[PDB]
Amino acid sequence: GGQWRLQQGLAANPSGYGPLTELPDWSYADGRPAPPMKG
Amino acid sequence: FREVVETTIIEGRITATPKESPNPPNPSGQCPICRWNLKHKYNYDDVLLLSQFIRPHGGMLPRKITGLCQEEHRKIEECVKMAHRAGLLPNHRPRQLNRYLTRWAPGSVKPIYKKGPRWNRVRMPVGSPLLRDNVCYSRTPWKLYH
Amino acid sequence: FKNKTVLKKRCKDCYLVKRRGRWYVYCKTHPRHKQRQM
Amino acid sequence: HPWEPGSFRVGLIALKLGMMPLWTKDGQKHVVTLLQVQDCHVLKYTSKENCNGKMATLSVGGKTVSRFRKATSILEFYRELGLPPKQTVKIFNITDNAAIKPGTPLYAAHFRPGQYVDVTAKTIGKGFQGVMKRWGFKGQPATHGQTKTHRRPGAVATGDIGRVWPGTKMPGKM
Amino acid sequence: MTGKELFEMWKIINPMGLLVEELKKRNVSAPESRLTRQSGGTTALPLYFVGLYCDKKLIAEGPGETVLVAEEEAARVALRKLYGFTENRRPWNY
Amino acid sequence: TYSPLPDDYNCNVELALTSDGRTIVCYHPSVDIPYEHTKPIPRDQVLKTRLEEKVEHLEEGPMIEQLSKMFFTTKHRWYPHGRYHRCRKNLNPPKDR
Amino acid sequence: VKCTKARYLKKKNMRTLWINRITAASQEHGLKYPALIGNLVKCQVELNRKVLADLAIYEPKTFKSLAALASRRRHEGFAAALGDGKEPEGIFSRVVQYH
Amino acid sequence: SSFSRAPQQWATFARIWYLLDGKMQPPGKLAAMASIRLQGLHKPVYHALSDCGDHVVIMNTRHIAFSGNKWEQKVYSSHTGYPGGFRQVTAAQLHLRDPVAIVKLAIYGMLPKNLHRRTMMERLHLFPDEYIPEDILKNLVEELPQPRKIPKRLDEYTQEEIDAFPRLWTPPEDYRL
Amino acid sequence: SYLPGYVPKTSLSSPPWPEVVLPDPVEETRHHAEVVKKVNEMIVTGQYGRLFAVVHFASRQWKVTSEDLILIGNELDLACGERIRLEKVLLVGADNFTLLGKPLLGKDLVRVEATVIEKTESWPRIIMRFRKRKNFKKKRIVTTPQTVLRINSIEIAPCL
Ligand SMILES: [Mg+2]
Ligand SMILES: [Mg+2]
Ligand SMILES: [Mg+2]
Ligand SMILES: [Zn+2]
Ligand SMILES: [Zn+2]
Repeated sequence: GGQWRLQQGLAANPSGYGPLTELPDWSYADGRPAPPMKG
Repeated sequence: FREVVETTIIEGRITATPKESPNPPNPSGQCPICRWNLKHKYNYDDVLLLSQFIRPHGGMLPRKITGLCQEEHRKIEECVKMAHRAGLLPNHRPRQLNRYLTRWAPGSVKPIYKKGPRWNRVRMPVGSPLLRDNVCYSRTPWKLYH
Repeated sequence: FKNKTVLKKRCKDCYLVKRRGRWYVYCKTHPRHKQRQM
Repeated sequence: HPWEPGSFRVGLIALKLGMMPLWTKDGQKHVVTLLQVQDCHVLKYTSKENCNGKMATLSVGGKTVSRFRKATSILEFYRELGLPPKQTVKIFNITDNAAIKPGTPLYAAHFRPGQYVDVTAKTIGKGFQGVMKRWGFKGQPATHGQTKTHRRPGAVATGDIGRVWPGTKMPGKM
Repeated sequence: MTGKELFEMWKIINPMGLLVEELKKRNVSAPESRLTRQSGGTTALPLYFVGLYCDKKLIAEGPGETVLVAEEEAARVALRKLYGFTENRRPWNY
Repeated sequence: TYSPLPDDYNCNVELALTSDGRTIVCYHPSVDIPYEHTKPIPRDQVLKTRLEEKVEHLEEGPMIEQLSKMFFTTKHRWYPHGRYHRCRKNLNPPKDR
Repeated sequence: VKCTKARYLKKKNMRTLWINRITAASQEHGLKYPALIGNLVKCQVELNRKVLADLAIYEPKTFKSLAALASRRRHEGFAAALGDGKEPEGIFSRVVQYH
Repeated sequence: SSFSRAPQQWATFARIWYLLDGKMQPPGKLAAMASIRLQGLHKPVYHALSDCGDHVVIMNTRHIAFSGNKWEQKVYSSHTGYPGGFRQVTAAQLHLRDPVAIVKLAIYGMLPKNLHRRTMMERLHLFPDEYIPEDILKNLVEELPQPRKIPKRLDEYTQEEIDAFPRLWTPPEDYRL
Repeated sequence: SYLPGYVPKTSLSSPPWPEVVLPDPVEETRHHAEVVKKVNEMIVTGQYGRLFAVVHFASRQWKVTSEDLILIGNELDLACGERIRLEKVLLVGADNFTLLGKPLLGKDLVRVEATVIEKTESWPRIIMRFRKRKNFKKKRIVTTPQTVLRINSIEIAPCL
């Protein structure tokens, strides 16, 4: 669905510049922010 | 219509005739098909149309009488041939292998004993090239050669 | 009949007829004009 | 039942006794084979529905052999028909109007003179035989230089097909 | 007792009798076994889905190679549903 | 009057959107078989009833043809294998769930 | 060497297996695989083929809900294409925007 | 589903009998929807090593319909491996000798060219007419829908359909017709 | 009176697929509100058990349920036995309902909690290259670091 994602401006690969790839994967259960991911 | 009776006395009588249905949706059209908006929307199945344009014993009616354009008339002729071969006209008959979309006369094709290379392959024709411009209602075109 | 790629009517009585999937020239007055399509 | 056109009757099993001259009134010698009917008894009938095939059948058996040298199932079959064991049983495809009750004696006069018959038997076995006796091959010349090659097949095939075709006439049991 | 089924831990003999005893002790009509789904039958590998109905309302269903192993199974499914020890039940809170 | 899919074979799917539009809610309760759609469950005077214990031994050919017809397979499944493969097989296989 | 290259081949064959199972489940719901995949992406559902085959096998009511969602998205696309003007977008055809 | 381990496997990997009808139906479309189900490609638990095929029973294989001129143009080639044993028979000649051969050959050509093919072909059953054996008839679940819709001959149209279709042209009232 | 455009009923006059009328948006919006209210009340009452979720983690999508073990193909900078919150939940589902993110569900709506229980290595992987007749042959053995995490709880909250 790359052309549709480009038509909505949301990259073409869903692993590109969105919240699904750029938000942190996890956090401590108490609520502390995790260290930033390397990628 | 008109009939001729032989008893030796032969006489011609005029019988009742059908008329065109009252209001065509496109009155500016030139042949009966164009008028009734049927330019590319009829197949070999449409015997309720082919029956209107055939003779009682299976033959076609001539163009100067049906009013059909040459394109339509040839398309109707091929559709009627294919309907007769498929067996969809059981009461328009002269004087077991089930078929459909039969282009050629079944007694006049020879078997493909030597199919060629996959680049010059003897294909089997299916349907009629005259109905290429029929409406697809699909995203792959018609396959005229199998 | 004679096998021919181009069929030609050699009389006014020659008639072109397509039978058995092939065109043919038949003549009932001059049968030497019989021709078979190849 | 009476003979209707297009029917087919049973046949017999006969012992080949031998050969004899027979002269016809024109003065023509006509060698004949003597087939003696020993103890032909019809032994079984099978209907068209049971016999998966287009005709019914009637098993017929010939010479009387020894019970002591037969098998229990074959010996049990002959016990229920009340007949001594036979050597060979043959199946004769018959129409339904020609059914003869199992256990019935068949005789030489089932056939009549001036008639035409078909005779089937196993041929005389010649053992492993070469190409000259088994298939009429011409062989190779006797003299004129020939090495150990006089009754052998020549080429068995061609070089392009890297094999031997099935059914190639080669030496074997005759 | 984490990923184990009830009758893998608690061994029972006759689940239809246990099921009709529990239904009787809670004022419910006895379960009628009815053939819900069937594949094969003449074969050596049949599939039978037998459903247990109570007042023409389906309470359970079970599969098996025989109609009788399906009815035993359907009784076991009904017993698991009534006792609350089912597969889709809420997991333990640790 | 609109159903995206027919509602009579697995579940009764109802699709909805939240008011923010951020999440899709699907409600899918199971569809139960109707009783009207089910079927009912299918149903020596003097001597003892001796058990009819006969087992005819079939030779390898007829037995394999009988098994092939029973299970709708071919014969090669039922022919044996040799010692190399037989000792190659793992007789203590890994089991998960 | 075969072990080293069979890593690439394992990835390809596992994706082909997931696509085959998803095709089977979509055809059980009367849908085709390109329709399900494209219209879920249009619904902004970014489930991959591994978990879609997993839902086809172990959560069939969830999979029927997803096939219904893709069917609705396809019907809304068809309605928009035929309308061609400025009818409202369609309830499931709205796109949540991120900044 | 709260089933026990053994009945759950049995239910998941159980074998299903599907009924398909010929009668005015393209052989290769019958063969496509037959080979999918013989492979098990319609189950989402499919795997080439899970023996997940299903039984397919095809009826009225004598009444299949070929499109075009395939009845005289298609040729089934075979060779009895003796010299001179190359035989070529048209589709009509094979239909006249064996009424299930055409559908059988199309299904066989569509199955995967592996050693699981003849096992699937043993789970296929083909019958030339409406007769199916009683044991097979008592093993069926689901008659699949037919690929072609059957065009409906002219004498089969109801008078409502005939007078609903408009008369397109008016004939001259003096033509002999 | 045939309207301008009437095509008589032939096989190729009308599209072969059925005509579908979608619901009107107003009554459908109200129906959507009712469905959301029903599923929310189901969450409030607690008419569910054994939730599953689809969770994005380490470039991968995992369908997880409670008490499960997943093997992550890298180290994660957490000590063994450490409880973390899986945070990018694409889907959460139950018997009788399912909640779908676009593409990510709310962190006010779902929590996934996992515990690091193992930080290990993989078994040796052999990378061998070989090209014929060109003396080319190379062998490397690698061992990827790995982290087993247990899914502990999947909890949903009434927020629809
Ligand atoms: Mg000599
Ligand atoms: Mg020498
Ligand atoms: Mg010598
Ligand atoms: Zn015109
Ligand atoms: Zn001439």
